[PDB]
Amino acid sequence: RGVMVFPDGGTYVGEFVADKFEGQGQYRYPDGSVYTGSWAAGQKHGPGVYWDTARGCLRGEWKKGLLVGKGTYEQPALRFEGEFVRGMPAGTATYTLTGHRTLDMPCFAAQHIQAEEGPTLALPCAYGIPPGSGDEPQDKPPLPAHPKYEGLTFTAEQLPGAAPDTVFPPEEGKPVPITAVPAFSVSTGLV
Amino acid sequence: DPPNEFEAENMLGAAAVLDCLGVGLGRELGVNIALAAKRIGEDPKLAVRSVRFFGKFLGLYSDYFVFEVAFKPGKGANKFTYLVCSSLGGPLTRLPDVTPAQVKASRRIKKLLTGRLTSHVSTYPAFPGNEANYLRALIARISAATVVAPSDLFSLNDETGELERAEDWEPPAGREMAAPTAWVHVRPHLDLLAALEEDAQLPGEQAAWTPIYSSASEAVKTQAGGLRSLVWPGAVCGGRGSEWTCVYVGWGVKNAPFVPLPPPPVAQEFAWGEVETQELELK
Amino acid sequence: LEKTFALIKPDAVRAGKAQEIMQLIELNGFTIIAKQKLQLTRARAEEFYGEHKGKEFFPKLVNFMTSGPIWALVLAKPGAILAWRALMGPTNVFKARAEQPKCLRALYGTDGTQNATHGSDSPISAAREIKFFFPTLSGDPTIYAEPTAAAEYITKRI
Amino acid sequence: VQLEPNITLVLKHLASCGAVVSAEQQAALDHSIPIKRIEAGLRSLTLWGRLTTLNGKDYLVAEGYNVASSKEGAAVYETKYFYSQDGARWSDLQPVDSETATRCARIKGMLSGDPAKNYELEEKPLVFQIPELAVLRCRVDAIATATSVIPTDSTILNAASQVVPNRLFAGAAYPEKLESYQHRFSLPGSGVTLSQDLRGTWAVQYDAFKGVAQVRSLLFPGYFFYYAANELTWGSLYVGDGLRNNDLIFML
Repeated sequence: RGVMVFPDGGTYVGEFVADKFEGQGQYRYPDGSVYTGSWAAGQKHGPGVYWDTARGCLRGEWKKGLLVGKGTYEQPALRFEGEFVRGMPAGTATYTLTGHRTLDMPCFAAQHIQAEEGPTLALPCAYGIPPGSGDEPQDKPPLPAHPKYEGLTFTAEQLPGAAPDTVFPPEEGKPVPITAVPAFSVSTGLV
Repeated sequence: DPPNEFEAENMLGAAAVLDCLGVGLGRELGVNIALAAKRIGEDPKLAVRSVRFFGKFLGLYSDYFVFEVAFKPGKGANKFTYLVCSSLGGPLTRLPDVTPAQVKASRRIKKLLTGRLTSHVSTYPAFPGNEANYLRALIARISAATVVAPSDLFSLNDETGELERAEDWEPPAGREMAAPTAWVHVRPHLDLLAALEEDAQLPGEQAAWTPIYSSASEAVKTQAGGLRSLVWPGAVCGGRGSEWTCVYVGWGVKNAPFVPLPPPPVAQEFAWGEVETQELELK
Repeated sequence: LEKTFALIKPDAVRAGKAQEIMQLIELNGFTIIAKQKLQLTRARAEEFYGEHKGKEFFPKLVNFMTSGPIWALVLAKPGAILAWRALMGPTNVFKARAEQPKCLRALYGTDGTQNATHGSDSPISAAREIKFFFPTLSGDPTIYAEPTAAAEYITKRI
Repeated sequence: VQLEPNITLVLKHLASCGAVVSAEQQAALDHSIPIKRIEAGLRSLTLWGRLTTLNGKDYLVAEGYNVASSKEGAAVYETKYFYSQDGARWSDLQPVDSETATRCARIKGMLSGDPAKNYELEEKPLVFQIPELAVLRCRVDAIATATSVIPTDSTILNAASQVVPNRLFAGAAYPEKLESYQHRFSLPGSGVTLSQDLRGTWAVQYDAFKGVAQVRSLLFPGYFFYYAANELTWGSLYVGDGLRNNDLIFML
């Protein structure tokens, strides 16, 4: 067990093995984002929950620092469940979105007024990455960096369908380790 | 009280040109729009210098008629003020001033207007304002790209930094106005009087402006010409004889490959090579 | 067939939701035998709730049930009395909003008196309400055709 | 109760929605529609829509039919389509095979405006050449099977089991609700309306004073329908490049 504070202002509370993070640990970054999860050899490894500055939680299973494999991302009226390759989404995914802007405006059909199901949708989709990239280093095109995401494509060519209503924050994230996180439902809207 | 003076364009002629080209809102709404712009421009409590009709935005529960006024911070992209209404003749509402933050933040999303100004916009890609600010950002982005004028009609006045409507300007034949080398931008790019021919081409060496004609036969002698925007569907410019006009009618959505925003980056940690436990020598 | 007496109260009328309420009433298998949009006076609103002359909240209500125009309806369905009340839901708007979030009063009510609806509760009361509001609709001449009570009603008429 | 949509009323009511046609094309239609309707032997023929092209010669598309019959629980209209690029001379818009339907569904972008052009697709490398009129027909078929809006209970079934106008139709009780409208291919009395569609793919604006409802498709932006309740008329029109809106979940 250990508690550590770094010169940049980042802190860690958790477990160490041979001078590095290992096992359960909560890291608080200088920006205000909190990663509560599993570490190995001093980097994220295994299942963890990452609340980011944008007040959205990213779950999944990191491997050598990067979120790899099936990962979900959440915001009040949004959920993205998809593949991740070296932290970047690439491959099959599903976007689940609720219409929050018009929850108090009158409905177009009198069937929806009294229906016990909300106005949520769900779209199968896919993200796309340049071919040469996505490999593991040991030329090839570079990965999509943050500001531009140059090379990242997105394809969706099916219809959406109905879906169960979402809630925020997800109980897989509680207890919430940051502040100013809203709360969303359909009987209450955005709060 | 005496009605104040104001300058404008020939709006009935604009309705006629648009109808001849097959775009716009018709000619009954052209009359209604001209009378509404009159009721705006001739208002004492609102000392307006010039009125113009920007276009119409379609929403889910209502729509937006948008007028652009000049009023006798005040430069760049806030040179004009914008008043919107749901129905022509109804009470107007001034839109706020645009800030580069909300322009940049709306450039990342793609939404349908709800027709109510006091409504939220986005949750994940956070838009700082409400619907009114999103509408103002849309207006700014569309004005920067679509509002144009015939070439050689205006010139750049160096000192005053404004535009001089020359009065020896002669229009070409209507069917020659349907070229992209016959119009120029009259709004700052968000240099100034650059021809529409030098725009960003669409994927495939495709020009960003496509012609529209008034008649299917090249032998009719008095026909209109114009261009339609590919990037902003619903933005049209067009001239017949000596009259011409630009307008936007549509939903507000761009025409570009939309990539939703990925989840934001995750922060790294401190480098271990500079934080490592020391030790004293061994026996 | 069961006939019940309904009511759309001025708060729902002012909000522009009487048409939605009637459309939902008919989406739920009911059939509006009759509809009317009137304005209730003071003395008639008294006599309508005349069984609550000693109740405390009576003036608070009667001043609300004259605050605007109302919609009087006559609904009909197999087993209409209780289905209508299952539609209107609980009388406390907040109780209803807690229990049935998709109920009628849980969508168009705001207060313990601004619930937007008023159904009947018993067939006796339903018949009395309907005869009070729509004195033209004939209600069960079959039952009232008692061969003995008719002579007594003749004595009454003379 | 109307017997057939009137192009004048359609262009008048849907002009606010930007669904307009050129003046020359308007006159040319006023002459050309009856000629083609007679010389094709059709009972009904109307302007279906207008698809924009890259060279300025938009395709006007007209749809006609003779009789609609109930088959397998669907009100089938044996429709026939025609196209034009000036509004005066109508040519046939021939159906497309099912195998080619997928390929033309894969072709996107604004049409070229040259009926002799053909696009190319590549598969496992076998290349197919798809004529432009095939793409046009496929886009029209998709938009048609998606919208085809009429009011509810405006049609009725007759003794020969054919779908005919309900001449005693009184009007939609609640014109601002999606229950008042339905697809054309839904049988009368089947209870299937536009409210059974995917929630959020339709918008309705109702001017309760003049009595004019406008139903806009959000899945195919460009399809407009109008219903006037004081005169009991209605009609629809498509204007646009013909591509479906796949980003709808992110735009609502």
